[PDB]
Amino acid sequence: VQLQQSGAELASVKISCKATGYTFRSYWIEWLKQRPGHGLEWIGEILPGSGRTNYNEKFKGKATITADTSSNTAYMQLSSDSAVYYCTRSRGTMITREFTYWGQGALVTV
Amino acid sequence: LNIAVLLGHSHDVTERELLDVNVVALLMNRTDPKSLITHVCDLMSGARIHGLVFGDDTDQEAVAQMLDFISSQTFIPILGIHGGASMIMADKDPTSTFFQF
Amino acid sequence: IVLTQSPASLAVSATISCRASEYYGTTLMQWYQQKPGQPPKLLIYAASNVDSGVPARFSGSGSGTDFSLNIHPVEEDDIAMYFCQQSRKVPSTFGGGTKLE
Repeated sequence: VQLQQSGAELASVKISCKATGYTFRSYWIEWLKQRPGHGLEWIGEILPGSGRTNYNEKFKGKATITADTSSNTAYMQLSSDSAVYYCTRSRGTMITREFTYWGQGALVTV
Repeated sequence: LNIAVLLGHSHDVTERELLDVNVVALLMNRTDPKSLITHVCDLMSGARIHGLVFGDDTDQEAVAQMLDFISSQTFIPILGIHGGASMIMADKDPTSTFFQF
Repeated sequence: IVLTQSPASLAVSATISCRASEYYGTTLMQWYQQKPGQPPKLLIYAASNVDSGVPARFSGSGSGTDFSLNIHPVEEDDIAMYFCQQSRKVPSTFGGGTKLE
């Protein structure tokens, strides 16, 4: 399992996260913010199989996450913040809810 | 999958004998509706449990009614195993997903 | 849930602490090791069980809202930041970071 993402940015933006190592319709996808100076944060998760979406209260109303079952890509849209972004996937054994597979990272700046 | 097994019993049934499967084992004594609602809402925040297996030692049949109602309002299947909760009711509803024995 | 750990920086030639603000006999705390420029790696889960494929020099213990982490013997590997994560309530939150030298 390997992950790939979009390029750097410099309004609104969109970042892609493509899966090419498993069945993309089975596992959730989570988004993380890692603005320098602190550890990390948590935004939301999405299940491509059914489309159920949950969002964090702090980031509610500002980040919209969508997925495409055909191209196996993940889209997260921030509207109207300069931080490094990651898209990740759990191992699948559940309960632990840890993060094992990591993306490359897209650096947005204003 | 994530299944919760809750038993409301007076008979001494302990708990240790009880791709992604997890099981929850608990023992309960009280049977008041507020306790049921509180326990259901607490466990519903516990790692997305889809399965609920319930039994009762008392002989009150309103427990099954409340279980069916909460299952309908949460879209989660529930079973009846023993006691008033396992008593066969009159007419289930397609909106509900509660099933008995 | 809000986490806080001290010291922010550690000087050794060691131990770590993470105090919280349990799930039916199960502790929910995980420790991550993150070298500079690399994704995090899970180290300990359930606050007592180590991860397979990791050196045995790592061991941990804790309960309630006070948990701690210690390492022995000291080697070049433990030279990164560390944090603690909770999962009793959604959303999860992490620590504040802890260097080593």
